[PDB]
Amino acid sequence: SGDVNNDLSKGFVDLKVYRVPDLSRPSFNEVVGHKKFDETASKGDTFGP
Repeated sequence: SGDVNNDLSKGFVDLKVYRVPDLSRPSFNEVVGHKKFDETASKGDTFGP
């Protein structure tokens, strides 16, 4: 979305990534509605260990 803002018929794909702190695995309700997706990911971003 940070590419196009002048045309309302271009379509886009926005990826907001939340990095789980440890190697833990929150299931779905410990993340969605509770955690905040502030970091932005895109095509090329290298992810953690």
